[PDB]
Amino acid sequence: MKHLTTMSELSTEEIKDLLQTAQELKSGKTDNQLTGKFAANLFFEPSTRTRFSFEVAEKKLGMNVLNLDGTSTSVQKGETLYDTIRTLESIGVDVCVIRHSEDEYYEELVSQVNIPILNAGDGCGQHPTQSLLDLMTIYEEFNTFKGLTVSIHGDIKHSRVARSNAEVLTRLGARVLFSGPSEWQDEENTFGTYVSMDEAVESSDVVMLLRIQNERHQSAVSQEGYLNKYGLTVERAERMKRHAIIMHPAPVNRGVEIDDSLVESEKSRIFKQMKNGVFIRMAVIQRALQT
Amino acid sequence: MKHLTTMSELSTEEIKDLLQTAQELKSGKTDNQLTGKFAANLFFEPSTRTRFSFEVAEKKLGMNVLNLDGTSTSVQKGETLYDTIRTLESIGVDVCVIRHSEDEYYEELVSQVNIPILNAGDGCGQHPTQSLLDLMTIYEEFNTFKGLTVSIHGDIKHSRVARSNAEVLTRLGARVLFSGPSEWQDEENTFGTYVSMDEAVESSDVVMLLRIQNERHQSAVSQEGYLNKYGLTVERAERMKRHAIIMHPAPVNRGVEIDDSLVESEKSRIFKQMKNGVFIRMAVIQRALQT
Amino acid sequence: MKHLTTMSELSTEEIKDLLQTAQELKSGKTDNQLTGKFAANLFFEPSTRTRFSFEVAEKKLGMNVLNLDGTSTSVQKGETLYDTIRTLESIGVDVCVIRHSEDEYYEELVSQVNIPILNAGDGCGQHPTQSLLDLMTIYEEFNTFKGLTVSIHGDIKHSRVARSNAEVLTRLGARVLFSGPSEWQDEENTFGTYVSMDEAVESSDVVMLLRIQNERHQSAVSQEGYLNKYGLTVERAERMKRHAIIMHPAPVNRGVEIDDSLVESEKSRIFKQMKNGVFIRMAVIQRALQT
Repeated sequence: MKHLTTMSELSTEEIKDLLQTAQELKSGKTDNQLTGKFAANLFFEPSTRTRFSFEVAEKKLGMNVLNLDGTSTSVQKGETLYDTIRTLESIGVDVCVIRHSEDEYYEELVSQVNIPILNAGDGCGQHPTQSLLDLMTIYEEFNTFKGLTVSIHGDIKHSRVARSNAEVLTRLGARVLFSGPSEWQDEENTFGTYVSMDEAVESSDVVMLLRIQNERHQSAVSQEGYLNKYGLTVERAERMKRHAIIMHPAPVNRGVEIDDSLVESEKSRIFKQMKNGVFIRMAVIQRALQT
Repeated sequence: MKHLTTMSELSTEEIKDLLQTAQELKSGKTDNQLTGKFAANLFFEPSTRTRFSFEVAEKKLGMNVLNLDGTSTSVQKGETLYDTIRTLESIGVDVCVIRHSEDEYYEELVSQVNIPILNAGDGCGQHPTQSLLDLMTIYEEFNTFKGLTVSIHGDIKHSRVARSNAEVLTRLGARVLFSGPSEWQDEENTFGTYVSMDEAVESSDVVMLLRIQNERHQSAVSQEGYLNKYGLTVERAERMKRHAIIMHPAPVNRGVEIDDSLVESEKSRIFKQMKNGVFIRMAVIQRALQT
Repeated sequence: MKHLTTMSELSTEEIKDLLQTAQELKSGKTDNQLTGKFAANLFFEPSTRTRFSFEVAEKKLGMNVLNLDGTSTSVQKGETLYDTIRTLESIGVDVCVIRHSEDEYYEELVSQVNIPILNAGDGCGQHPTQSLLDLMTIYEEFNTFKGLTVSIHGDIKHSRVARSNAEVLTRLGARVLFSGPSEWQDEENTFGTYVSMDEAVESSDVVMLLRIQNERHQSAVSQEGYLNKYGLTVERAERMKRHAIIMHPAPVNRGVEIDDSLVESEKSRIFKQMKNGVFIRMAVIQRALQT
């Protein structure tokens, strides 16, 4: 069954097929194979990009959509996630998109249900459709992953994005760098080399920024000086390679991880990422429901 | 007009016709007679099965759907329910599905409004689509209601399900039994015979469990020892008749009214009920909008 | 791309064109020009009827619909409104309908974004589609605005819709009267003559009632004696001219601004206004997306 839980479960060939399908859908390719099928979006945590790009994708595929907010009344408390899924199966749901607070809620659940589950974030674990759309954006820019340097910046240890991305990029032939407060690094990582932002900006083909959370940083790391100290300043961006790009999964904390003036600057692909996410999610749903 | 408020307002022939229509829909029958019509789902109290079951039903009928989720301060400006419905009529709504907190909210309403109202639960009063889907499940199993013994267990006094069900089952020719804490029984119910669970499991063709609320009373009756004391234990289930079934309107409080292992055991029809609910609700909507 | 922010930004010719388009759509004129396009309803603040009316309009135009409300979106993060809209643009939204608490949220936003924004209500209280549907209702009745006497009743000082209506009615050639507690009157107002309700009912072609808020009432006027003292009583309504009409934006506080028996009386157009709202909103959306 074609669940999508983690990037680790996709081969580099599967990944490349998904990017190619997404690119074709972006170019206007459409079919009616999924018309009238039902998708349920179960979001137990807040989301703007992922939730609504999934909805657009479902509707562009001609699907009927059920939306469940799990932190609300439309999901019984204590009443198991397994039962919720089985309930949805019973009423005719063909695929479920889930964002849940628990790391790896998927493992056990996925083996016991009978419709494909698409992980919309089990942070701080995995965010596979976010990795796919980042890869798609990088692939559109350079037409290969081999020999690229991609640097990822911020709280690496707690990032589902940074985690989905570093290992898969290296599997695809890229060199990965990390930067940020040393205390937010996992200095047991095999997939990236820790450097300073000032070094990373000059050697990277892709400068990937993470959101510096206001609501979670239980640290000795001030947001007020973050940009100057660690973030992508205008001066640092000016030292980027000619053909390099800036990426950020959003929402962007303007003036913290990045200078406000750079979010929509020439080298930025931040909003292009969001465009691509819809087509990636269409491809992933098609993979889930194909026979 | 073809409202659906209470099982009492349906003749036994109307009930059998609805079940048959639903069975035909379940089998794959379909038409486009309601395509593009508008349904409004007004759930002023929480719901998972009923609400999403109706939404699937509506969408399978080709209808556009307006959802009003929660007593959220959408229409909370003191507007009468009558004005809310007349408002929906004015904007083009063809049918309203309503779950409300007030018992018999529908009585005054149904003679006053101009579009059909489908009751999705009115306090602890009635829940007619639940009864209908229950009946459909029972009929599929036995191909008759005559001479069946159906036992219903839990807080009979405060149950909209037990109320819809007990009376209609006797009208259809079945015998009804009740079990549960004596404090939760109708002092004077004329439709059922109070017995112990241990007796009921051996004499029933249908064992119907209700949800035991940890909401409200774990004080009137403790939940920790409920299963052993009153509930469908594995030992009790092993004493059920060979052809008997276990039913439950859900959500299930696993380990309280029923042993966790029984929810999807061989005699359980709990998830089949949920399958059937969609087709019952399609049939009810078609009856509402017929001609 | 045509935004809708305030009535004062529309020319009288633009207003007349919108009313004319809406009248044509009300008559059944339809086309497929917007089928499949995406509308996003961002109701950061609650509303019963405006959101539902927009959603019916969108769906009657064949559009796909995304519903947001700030709660379960990454909006509740630090994400700016601009970023939210740009995000929606990127995932393929063609038009946004926004009800938002910030004073003139639109003014900054509309110079910045690349898709049309339709103001469904801002911090200041500007509500152009309400004004448009009121005008449409009036125009259907009399086929002109020129020389009409329109009276508006209640807390004029704190109703920005009353004040925008007065201003636009005056631009359209009508004469505007106000009545209500003298302390709720706007002395500065140059678009209205203050009179008693007892006078206004006899000289008005249109009697426009405002909801009297049990709410607010910092300095309270009593609600219990309000109808007799200031409101549209049966005896007052019976002195209206034969062709005159009663209007109210809803929800109606029955027994306060108006006698309960008058809401659906012969001269009342209250529910007709709500019918008209759908077609006005279809027309405004077609204006927004016309090529």
